[PDB]
Amino acid sequence: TSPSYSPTSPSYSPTS
Amino acid sequence: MAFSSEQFTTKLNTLEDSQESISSASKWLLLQYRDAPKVAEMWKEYMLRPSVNTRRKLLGLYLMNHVVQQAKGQKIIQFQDSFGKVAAEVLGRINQEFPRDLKKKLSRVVNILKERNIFSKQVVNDIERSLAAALEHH
Repeated sequence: TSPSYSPTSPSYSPTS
Repeated sequence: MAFSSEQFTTKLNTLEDSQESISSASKWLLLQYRDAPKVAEMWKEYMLRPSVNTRRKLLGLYLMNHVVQQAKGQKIIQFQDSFGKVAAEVLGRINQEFPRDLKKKLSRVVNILKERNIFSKQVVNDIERSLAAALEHH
């Protein structure tokens, strides 16, 4: 699927 | 087994230009944390092949982005390093086959990674000067 996307929005410190 | 030839490639032949399959495939790689340097060498070779077009490189470009981000987050330093080690040359070559529009998109992803400090600022300068050399002008 191809939903909306902006590379500054996704995880970076989501969990240890 | 969890590993087989071109498993990475056949993955990118199934990914789309968005976080749906991209993040899903990233989490697979983030579970291959043991094998991070192995999958990293397959990643560079995959996109280094011209047997695949700029579209294929663009998928793997987004895939790398979310993989290195998650690795930076938790503790999978092996992945952000294993991709960071090749990123300078690799991304530097993407700029040599991408149209100016995809080069701008790639540049943004690279900037967003730099701002998130995903790679070491040293490795960042490797990627920067490489993409700078790949501006095709000086």
